[PDB]
Amino acid sequence: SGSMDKGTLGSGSKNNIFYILLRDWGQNEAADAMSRLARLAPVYLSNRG
Amino acid sequence: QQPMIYICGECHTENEIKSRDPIRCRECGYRIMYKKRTKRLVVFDAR
Amino acid sequence: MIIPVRCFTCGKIVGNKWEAYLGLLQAEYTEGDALDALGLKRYCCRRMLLAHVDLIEKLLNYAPLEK
Amino acid sequence: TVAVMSYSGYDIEDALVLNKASLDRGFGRCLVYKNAKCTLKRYTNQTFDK
Ligand SMILES: [Zn+2]
Ligand SMILES: [Zn+2]
Repeated sequence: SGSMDKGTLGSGSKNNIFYILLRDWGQNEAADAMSRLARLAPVYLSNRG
Repeated sequence: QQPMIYICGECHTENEIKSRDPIRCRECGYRIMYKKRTKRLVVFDAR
Repeated sequence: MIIPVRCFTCGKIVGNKWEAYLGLLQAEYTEGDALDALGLKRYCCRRMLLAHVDLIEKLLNYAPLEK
Repeated sequence: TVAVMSYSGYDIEDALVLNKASLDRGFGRCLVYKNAKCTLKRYTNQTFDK
């Protein structure tokens, strides 16, 4: 449930997706999932308008 | 060999400078001269 | 300086109507009348002739001329 | 002609996207002119330059 906003995956905030991912699991898994979003969101936004 | 041809900027007359001469024009009193374009073949790109 | 031969966006030849556009602006024609009589219908290939300055005409007065 | 919309990935904070066809047609052609001047003189003696 919920929509992703500036407080969930934003820069300069706690309770972050990548932050919790790096705290729970290893730090290598946090960087591999940061570039996957930058390849999924922008193309869909460009094709949406 | 061939005298170096130079053009003026007021009368555009093609004269020649022989050797260590006062740089001027023989028609007018203008003291600046120009040069001719080279007679070689330069290649250009149309891209 | 000179009217572009082709358009920037689409690529339609717009450089063959500059002199015709000039000669048609002196027959008591409106800018829009000349632009829609020449053949231009859309606006991407219309501002090539409308908004264009001619500086080569002023640059030929300073050009070297033979005596 | 400008189209205010996001593109694939290259309009980040101030980046702008160009059109390759328009750039080839000649949108934004620039020319640079540099000057190279050289003066040459005599001296108080009879020495010279050549
Ligand atoms: Zn002269
Ligand atoms: Zn056009």
